[PDB]
Amino acid sequence: PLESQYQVGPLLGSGGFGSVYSGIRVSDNLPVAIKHVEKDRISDWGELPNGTRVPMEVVLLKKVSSGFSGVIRLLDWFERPDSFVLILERPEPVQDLFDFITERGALQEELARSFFWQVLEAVRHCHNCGVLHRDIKDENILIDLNRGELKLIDFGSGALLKDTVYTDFDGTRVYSPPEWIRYHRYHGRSAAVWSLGILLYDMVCGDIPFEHDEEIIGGQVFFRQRVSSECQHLIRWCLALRPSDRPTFEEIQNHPWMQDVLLPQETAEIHLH
Repeated sequence: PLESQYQVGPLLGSGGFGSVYSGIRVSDNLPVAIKHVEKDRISDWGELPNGTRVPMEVVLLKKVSSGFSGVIRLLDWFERPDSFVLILERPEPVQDLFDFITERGALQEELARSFFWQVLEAVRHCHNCGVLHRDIKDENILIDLNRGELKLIDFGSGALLKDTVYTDFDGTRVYSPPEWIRYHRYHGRSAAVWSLGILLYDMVCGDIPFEHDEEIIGGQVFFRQRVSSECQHLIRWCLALRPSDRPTFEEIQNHPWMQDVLLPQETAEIHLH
């Protein structure tokens, strides 16, 4: 049973993803997050090997939750008459990246490099597991403030990774690529790389580069803050208007700006403790 096994705490927030509560596992006081989403509000459904009808986010989470990684792992889930409840890892202490950037402003490039690098490894993990997240953004990244580790959250807009075109998208628009805006068509990896460019800009400028569709499809990148030539170059590359002109994950991680990354722990010691 759900609530004999978990002590529920405060509401952490709610929105399109459902409602998320702090909690602890009673059997060992493991910190968890407990996410409730109503069945009515569930768009995408998939199924587990044993043919149980589950939300797609459960399928995608099971696929990425094997092994250690930069993704918040699904520990358990329950079906209720009108909702599903998901039990997820909870770092403590934790702050999401949107909160973190809002609070502290544009990140020093050393910190942005460590963060961006960890996001790339987490996204590579997802893709290795056949999962495309489709809503990579500051709000979907938790910072473990003591370990200096980033963890991806919210696969509620995700899909199985494929090599053919995607013609659906219910992620965040301002992180969405120009080919989606104007054609309602994108391919998974190149659309991911676009969102990563948006994310890198956000980190080093303290805000996203584009608000309106017109700016997205123009894709002219203006820098409001002092940003290094190498960083500007990588950002402009990720935000190439033609998807085929964007770097692969390998090309990103081999970019001059991405060399000499800090380890998570030393990232925390220097920037977070």
